[PDB]
Amino acid sequence: ILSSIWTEGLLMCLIVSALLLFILIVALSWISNLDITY
Amino acid sequence: MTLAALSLVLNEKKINKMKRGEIFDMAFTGRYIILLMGVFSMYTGFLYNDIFSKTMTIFKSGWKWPDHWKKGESITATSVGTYPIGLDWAWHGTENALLFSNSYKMKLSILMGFIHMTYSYFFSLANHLYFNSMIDIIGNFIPGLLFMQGIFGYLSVCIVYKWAVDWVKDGKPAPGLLNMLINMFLSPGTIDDELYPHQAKVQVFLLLMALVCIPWLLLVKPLHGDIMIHQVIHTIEFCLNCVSHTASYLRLWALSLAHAQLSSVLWTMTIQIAFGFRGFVGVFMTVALFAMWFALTCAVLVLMEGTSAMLHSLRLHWVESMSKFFVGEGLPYEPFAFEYKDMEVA
Amino acid sequence: WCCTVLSAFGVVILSVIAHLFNTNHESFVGSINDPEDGPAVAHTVYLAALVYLVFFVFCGFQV
Amino acid sequence: SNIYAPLYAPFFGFAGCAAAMVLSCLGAAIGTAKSGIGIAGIGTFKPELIMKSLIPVVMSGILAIYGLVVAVLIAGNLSPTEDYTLFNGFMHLSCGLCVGFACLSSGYAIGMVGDVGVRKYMHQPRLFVGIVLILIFSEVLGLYGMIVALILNTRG
Amino acid sequence: HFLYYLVLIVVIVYGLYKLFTGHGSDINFGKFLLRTSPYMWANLGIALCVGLSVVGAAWGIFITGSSMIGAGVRAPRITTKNLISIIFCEVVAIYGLIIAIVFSSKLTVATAENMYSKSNLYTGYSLFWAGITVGASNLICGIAVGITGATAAISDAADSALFVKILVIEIFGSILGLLGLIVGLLMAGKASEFQ
Amino acid sequence: MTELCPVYAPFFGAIGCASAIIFTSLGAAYGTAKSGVGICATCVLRPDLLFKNIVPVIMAGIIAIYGLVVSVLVCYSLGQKQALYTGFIQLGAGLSVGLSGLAAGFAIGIVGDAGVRGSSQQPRLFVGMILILIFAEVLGLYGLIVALLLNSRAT
Amino acid sequence: TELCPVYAPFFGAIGCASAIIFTSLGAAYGTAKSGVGICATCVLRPDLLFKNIVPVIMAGIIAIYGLVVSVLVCYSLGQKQALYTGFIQLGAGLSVGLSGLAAGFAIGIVGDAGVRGSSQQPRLFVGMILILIFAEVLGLYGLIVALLLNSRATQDVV
Amino acid sequence: TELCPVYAPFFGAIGCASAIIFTSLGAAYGTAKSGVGICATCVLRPDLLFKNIVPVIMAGIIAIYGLVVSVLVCYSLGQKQALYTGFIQLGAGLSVGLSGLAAGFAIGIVGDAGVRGSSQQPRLFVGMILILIFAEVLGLYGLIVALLLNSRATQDVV
Amino acid sequence: TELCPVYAPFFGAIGCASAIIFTSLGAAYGTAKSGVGICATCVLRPDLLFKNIVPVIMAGIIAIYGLVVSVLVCYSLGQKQALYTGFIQLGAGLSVGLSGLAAGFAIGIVGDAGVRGSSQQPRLFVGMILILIFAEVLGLYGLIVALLLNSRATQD
Amino acid sequence: TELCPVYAPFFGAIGCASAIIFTSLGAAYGTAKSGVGICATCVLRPDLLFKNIVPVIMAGIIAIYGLVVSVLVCYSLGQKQALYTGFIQLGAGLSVGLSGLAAGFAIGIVGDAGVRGSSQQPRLFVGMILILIFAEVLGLYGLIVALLLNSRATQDVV
Amino acid sequence: GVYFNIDNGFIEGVVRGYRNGLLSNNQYINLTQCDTLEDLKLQLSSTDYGNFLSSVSSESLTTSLIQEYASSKLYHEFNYIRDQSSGSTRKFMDYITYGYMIDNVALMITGTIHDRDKGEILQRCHPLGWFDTLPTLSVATDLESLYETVLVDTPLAPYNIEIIRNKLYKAYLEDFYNFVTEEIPEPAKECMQTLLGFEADRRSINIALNSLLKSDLLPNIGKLYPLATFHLAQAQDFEGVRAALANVYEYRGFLHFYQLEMELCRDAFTQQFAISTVWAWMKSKEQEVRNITWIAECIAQNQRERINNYISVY
Repeated sequence: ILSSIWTEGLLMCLIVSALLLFILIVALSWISNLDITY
Repeated sequence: MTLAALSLVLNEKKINKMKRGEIFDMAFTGRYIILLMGVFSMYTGFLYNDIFSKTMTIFKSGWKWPDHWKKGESITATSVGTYPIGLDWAWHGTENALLFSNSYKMKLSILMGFIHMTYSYFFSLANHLYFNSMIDIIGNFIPGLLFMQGIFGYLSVCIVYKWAVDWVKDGKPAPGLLNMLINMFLSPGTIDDELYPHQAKVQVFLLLMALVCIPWLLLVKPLHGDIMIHQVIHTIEFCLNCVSHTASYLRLWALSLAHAQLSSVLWTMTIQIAFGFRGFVGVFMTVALFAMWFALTCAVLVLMEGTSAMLHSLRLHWVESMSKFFVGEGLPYEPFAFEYKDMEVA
Repeated sequence: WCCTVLSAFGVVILSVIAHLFNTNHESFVGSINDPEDGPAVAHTVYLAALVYLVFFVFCGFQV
Repeated sequence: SNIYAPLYAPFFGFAGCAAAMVLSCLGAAIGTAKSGIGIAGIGTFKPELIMKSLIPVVMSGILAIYGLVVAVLIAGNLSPTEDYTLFNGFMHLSCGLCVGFACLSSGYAIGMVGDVGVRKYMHQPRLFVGIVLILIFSEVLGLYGMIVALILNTRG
Repeated sequence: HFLYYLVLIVVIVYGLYKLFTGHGSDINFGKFLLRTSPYMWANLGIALCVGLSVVGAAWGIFITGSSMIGAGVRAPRITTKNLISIIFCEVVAIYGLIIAIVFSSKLTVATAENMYSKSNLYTGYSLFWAGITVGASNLICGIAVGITGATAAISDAADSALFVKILVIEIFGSILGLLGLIVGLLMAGKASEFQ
Repeated sequence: MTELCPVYAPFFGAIGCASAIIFTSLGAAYGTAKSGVGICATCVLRPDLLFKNIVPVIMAGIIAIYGLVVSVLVCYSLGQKQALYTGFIQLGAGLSVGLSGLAAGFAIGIVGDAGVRGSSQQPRLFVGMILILIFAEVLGLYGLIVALLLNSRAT
Repeated sequence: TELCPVYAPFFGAIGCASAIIFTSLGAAYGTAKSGVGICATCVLRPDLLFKNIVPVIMAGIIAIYGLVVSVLVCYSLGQKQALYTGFIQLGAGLSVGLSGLAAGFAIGIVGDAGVRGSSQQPRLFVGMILILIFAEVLGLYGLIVALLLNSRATQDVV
Repeated sequence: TELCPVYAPFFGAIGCASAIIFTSLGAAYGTAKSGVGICATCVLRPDLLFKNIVPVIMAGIIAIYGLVVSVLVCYSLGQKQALYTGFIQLGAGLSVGLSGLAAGFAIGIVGDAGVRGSSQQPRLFVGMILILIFAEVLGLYGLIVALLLNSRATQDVV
Repeated sequence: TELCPVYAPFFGAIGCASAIIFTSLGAAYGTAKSGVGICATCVLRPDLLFKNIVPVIMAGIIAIYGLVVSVLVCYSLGQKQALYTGFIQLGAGLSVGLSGLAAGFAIGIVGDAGVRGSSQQPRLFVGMILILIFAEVLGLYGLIVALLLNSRATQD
Repeated sequence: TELCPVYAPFFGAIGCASAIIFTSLGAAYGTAKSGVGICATCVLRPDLLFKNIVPVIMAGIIAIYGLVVSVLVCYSLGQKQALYTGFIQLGAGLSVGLSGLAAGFAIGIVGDAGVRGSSQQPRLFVGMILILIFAEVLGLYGLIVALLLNSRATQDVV
Repeated sequence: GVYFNIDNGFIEGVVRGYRNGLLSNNQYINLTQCDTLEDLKLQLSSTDYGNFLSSVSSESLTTSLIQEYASSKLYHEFNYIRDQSSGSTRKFMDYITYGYMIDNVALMITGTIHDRDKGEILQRCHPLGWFDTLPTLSVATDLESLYETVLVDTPLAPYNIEIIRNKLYKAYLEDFYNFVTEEIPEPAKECMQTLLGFEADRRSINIALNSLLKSDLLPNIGKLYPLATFHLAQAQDFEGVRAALANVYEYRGFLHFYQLEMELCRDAFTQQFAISTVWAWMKSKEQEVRNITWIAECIAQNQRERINNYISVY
């Protein structure tokens, strides 16, 4: 047992949803650039 | 695309004078480069066993499914023959239809790219022998022919050799070409499982010949100043581009997978929904979702997908073929003539 | 013109689909997701074939 | 079996030859690209000085070969079928950090020297031996990281 | 920017909370790397191989393509003579494609037992870091070839004085990508399929 | 459920289906928005090039179609009790057409905006524009090839 | 065990790696700033072969302060070592790397902005290297601590 | 044990290293910041040398403030030391470190400005050094509390 | 035990160190922003230098506000102290440090304006000095709740 | 017991410290910002020297708003506190502090503009301090809830 | 410089393609041998001007006509690049024009204070600096009135006739100095601090040279701000400014302003991921439209002695 709240399935679901949030937030930053500079 | 170009070819006299639009002179000056596309792509779609998204069931299959089965069980067909012209239609709807088509197309991409690279490369010998330059033959062609033929010809004759050896009645393990390639150069001996007898004593000989050629390619031309630099930027341009071009004929596989598979979903999302035993709702449904199929199919597949494919067949010629024999530039012919110039240019 | 050529393709493409359901072809009604009773889904695109033949001969009078 | 060789130990060995390769080719790229910016603002049109203005990019490609030798030498100790301890997994992680950040330092330093310096030992050929002697000290930061790598490879 | 210094306080407080209360061995990255599925690491290394390769390949393409389209407004012959700068930006994506095809062949279903064994964890870590090695080395070589092929576009405005020297450093960025390719082919060289 | 098929295993699949279309549609949006601002600034004074210069937004839309195919293909392989093996190949197909189709949609946006502003000052750039544009397009198709190849190993 | 765990060479490996990463980040900062500064306005009077290389060779003395401690903590590393050994050679890697990071930070700023004024008068060489070795003794202060922490990673360790 | 655990030398090692690292970063911002100002002056610097090096020699003293305590903490650093010892010698290194960092932030920004007016008026030196003493006793207040934490780090430990 | 754990002097140690460091971070910014305005204005009036150390002196006396509590929290740390008297010892240190740091910033920002202004009117010196005193009793407000809080510490 | 744990004082200690720290930070912004404009005001009209003292002393009552709360929170601190009186102790003073932080932001940002234009009109003796008396009771609103919390802190604990 | 080509890739590629249209030192030697304006037109069409006089006649080809067709061909290229820029570059190209409209409000006041026509004076006005209120300049001749009335809505609003000119221009150049160090990245930081400083230099030297207090009307952003501003403030004669200008090593012997500008401009193109290129092209092409005009004045009336005073570093 890794733990009982921070189990390894919650962690592997929360890392592939933090990586996809990282490449979401940077892609929204790139799209936001158009609004900020045009 | 034959009917798109055939119409132009059939009455070219009355299109020879017309309004001549911007995307209509481009579509008319290449009316034979569109007709010969759609005829070669009709022969290719007959070898791919490909009408719009489905297969032609016109020869007897070489895959015989077994006698009895239950509804909802996995079924493995047995080969009773070979299909005469093209892919079997027994590969349609199967779960591993991509594990055969991808391997076949990706080895077809290698074989048809190596043959186009060596037919184009032979032009160099066709015009180092016409210009009476025997120095360039022994300094550039033959050191590059040995290296190209060994590194990638040796790969190309082993697709055909693995395709010509039955690895299931001989009891031998079927090798891996990709694995075999990456241990010709990294630990040149030590085959995982062999392909033909007396392999390692020629599989390291090919490497030795190629390695001997890399000094030869560069040293021979200056030794027979400026040509030393011009050759030393030509050998390292020749060596790391042959490992780039052969990997860049995989676009043919990639765009053919992204056309066949994409169309196979464009059929499913419009036409195959509209089937059912319905009287009044269906005869409107399969008419509206047919005009949502044919219009969409022409728009996506024939125009956008088609333009994408004709710009890689333009790219294979501009960089993977004319690198090898199309040396230099020349001033164009462009003679002093009279043309009926427009008044619009003002 | 757009509906003439669209119905000229429509009649040819739809009818040969109706013949590839009426004959119970292996590539159309050979799955488990198949439209069952092929000669009953066939009359849906026999009537859909000839309603494009209606649009074809109706728009073939303005040519 | 071993307490000292747990099954997650190749994570830090492949993290080592990753950090030894990606970081080294990051520094190599900075040095080659940044000094090639400085080469692209020059005009020579003569032989024997083309082969003189290419010193920072053939000095930056050695930083990628410094990362190449370390990454190919700590991926030859990695195999799924023998004893691989946690100790040399930590040493190979530190070899990757040493070579990776030292070749990243050498690439940043020869890119920041070679972008203006190539424009100084060209069309002023009297301080060539000073700019190259700057680039020798600027290169050997990665050769320091390669020496401490090759000690840590034969130590673990 | 403030959230970086707020999740660093939490990591310090939760570290010293586990450490001071004798339970600092609960934050164990080893048991994390050993209870986690190897198909995660192997396919977040394949998909991030072709992912970061394409991200660097496209990063090179819009640098030197938007340079030589701007440079081709006056000299239009550059876009059919300096298209070799956008070849090597795109062979970066080819090198992340070849790794994907090779890596995929090592990606088979494993049994219930023999799932978290030595070789499966090995090839999970191996395809993870090798797909990061060839994905991020091709990301950097695509950016490098883009920013040095964009200086090939505004220097082919000048006729012939520099392109023979610029090409040498154009292909020096290709060699780095190739050397990154033959490292990921040796990181996962001894990695087996999932058994 | 069991050890092979837990309950969080279709999270990867569901996230992958969502990722395949949200990341391609973000890249196809950035491609459409920069090409559409290059078109609607170009054809203010040169309105007869309105059908040549629109090929960056058609080509950026093909990235969206590629993303759509991956989402449909892996939603056909979703399920409540699916193995965790097929969960991560649906997430690999998700973020391999995802983060590749957004970078390819970005590069169609910058190259297409530079092209449609460049192929109007000189029309000889229109052949040079699309051959760069195809390269920035098939990087999304290379992402799509990985996804199809990786979805071919589900069950 | 308890005194000598299995993860005990993590802190030792981190310390050894840390000295090179920080020391060479600072030696590259010293070399990168000094070289640009030395050649900005000194294109005239071509008799300056060995004019100002003394900040560059002294950021190489910084980087060999990282190499000496890195080889010497690489000798102390071992598969069965204590946490105390790993802790005080993490502190002996951090002190050299961070201190010589600051040392090359100081060398870079001084070199970059102080070589422009030299071009008008060569009497800056007397007072430059006097205030430029105070920045280098910041690294030798870092090595003294590391080399004295390293002299206790074996004295009564069990 | 429970008063002297195995992670107890981690605080001491970081603490001992921190004094050198933090003090050097202040002495490098004192040296680099003051150094650029001295180098920039050239028409009066060789006439009025040994009076513009008093910022960089006062800043340098801060580094030896962190050295005289980092050697003094490294003598009491041991394997089976109490956790109280590691706590108040991480507190010793953090006090002398971040107050020497404050006293290097002061001398760096105070000293460069003083040179500028020293070139315009030679009667600014006595007004510069008086401020630059209050900016250096600020580092000594961290020293006379670091050595006082260190005077009772092994008083009645168990 | 429970009321007096082993990790209790971490709190006191942090408090003793934070008080000296935070307060002299504020006394640094107080002598920084004032002394950068002092030596830039004495080139016009060299006789009035001794009435411009009064921003610096106040900052130097908040640095002994931080020392006179950090020498007095050090007097009662102990191997075995209660967790209450570790909690308020960071309480006292934080109270004198972060308040004192703010006090330093107030003196520095207000002081810089006053020294520069002082070259125009000698009557402005009595006004500027008075505002500064108000911004330094904020440091002594931090010292009252540093000393009073500290005094209770060792009652149980 | 669980109602009166051992980590209950820390919340209370933070409350006592927070009231002094947050309010002082607000007051320091209310003093530095308000008196930064003295040079402009007195280079033209030195008669308005006794008007800048008003936003300074209005922030001085802001500072003893937190000094009263922090010396009334300190009288209710204890080793064996309940956990409930820890949370009110944190709440009392968290509010006086962060609302005196807003009241010192408001005073120091309207006393700047009230004195930047006061030299052009001698009839702003009431209108400036009428804005100040609304911006200064924003901290009194924090105090009269910090004393209602502190009245409830030890009222019926067990 | 990996983020520059996103918004400024087509921009820099076309500006770097305009500096190859800067006709070189061999392109003036064959252009100084014409002796008629028709012949000059004939061989100016071979350059990257590219037959811009294809609409004017040859009998009536004035000297000014070439000065304003070559400058119109400059200015349509400038606001072709300007309306294709992002928020960090559209502002920078607006700040280029802000120093032009200061020279336009300096000329509209000194043209409308005297008895002159609005239309005739307006023709001479530079058209990159042109706001919609600028054709008025006639509500009042008072300096105070202009700010509230007409300059309040302009972007000159945060900034006797030459006195308010240098009062606008110093505050402008200070605001333009701390903009290019705030939002513009590293390869154009060192450019837009040194090139801009030079502009502060050869304006501050022209303060004391035109004045023969002065400390508030002089811009302080360059190398003469800390030291030479006090020495140049109390200079009443030409020898006082000649002794004050000897302290700088880059300005000694000059008291040759545009030659030092063009030599400082040819090194500005040596960077190739910077936005200082568009200022180097603007000041280079504005140089070579007064080089062509200086040649065409020596061709319109026969002045063969003083032709070779054109200055081209590119």
